[PDB]
Amino acid sequence: GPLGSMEDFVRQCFNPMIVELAEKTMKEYGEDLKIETNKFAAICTHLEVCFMYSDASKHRFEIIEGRDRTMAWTVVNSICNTTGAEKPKFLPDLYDYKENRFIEIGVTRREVHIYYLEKANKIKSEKTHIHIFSFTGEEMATKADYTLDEESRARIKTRLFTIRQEMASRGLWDSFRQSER
Ligand SMILES: O=C(O)/C(O)=C/C(=O)C1(Cc2ccc(Cl)cc2)CCN(Cc2ccccc2)CC1
Ligand SMILES: [Mn+2]
Ligand SMILES: [Mn+2]
Repeated sequence: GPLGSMEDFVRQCFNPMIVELAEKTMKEYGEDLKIETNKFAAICTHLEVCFMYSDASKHRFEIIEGRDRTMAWTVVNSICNTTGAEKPKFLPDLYDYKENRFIEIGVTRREVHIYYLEKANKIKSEKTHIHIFSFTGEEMATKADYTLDEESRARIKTRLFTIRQEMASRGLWDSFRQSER
């Protein structure tokens, strides 16, 4: 069985805007994508989940992820000052104008409950809502409030399953799955 290149997979299967944003994220944080290829794929995946989440209800969410860090904080600060929402310690992924809170989206190859608990421990912010997706279709969310309806979330999970499946088809999944953290 031939083993493909992860960089090849990423460029072939993600939208080039997502790829470009992922590249900029890596360069901004001092990482070489040509070595950290699995991480590159993870960043693309996470970005795409954030975009899909926002697109599940247009005009409802402000996107924070994918912006350069300074701009991301500028947007967070502006939202806080405008809405009175409390300022988070760490950069979140979205702001929910409807439920009036920031959202952290996690995408993991690990056990969802543990991943959730780790994120919730690190945020140190009872404000930011946490929503975790795994590639296995499992999910976990703050207060068992999943924000979006089953169909939107099904769309996200299906995309994740498709990614995992294409990766396994190229022999990329075994390494990707265990390179996390
Ligand atoms: O873990 C996430 O899903 C995620 O969005 C993390 C982040 O946005 C970082 C912000 C952050 C958010 C939450 C937590 Cl618990 C710790 C850090 C900022 C640099 N960011 C780069 C980055 C963005 C997305 C995916 C991986 C890395 C990482 C730290
Ligand atoms: Mn983020
Ligand atoms: Mn996130």
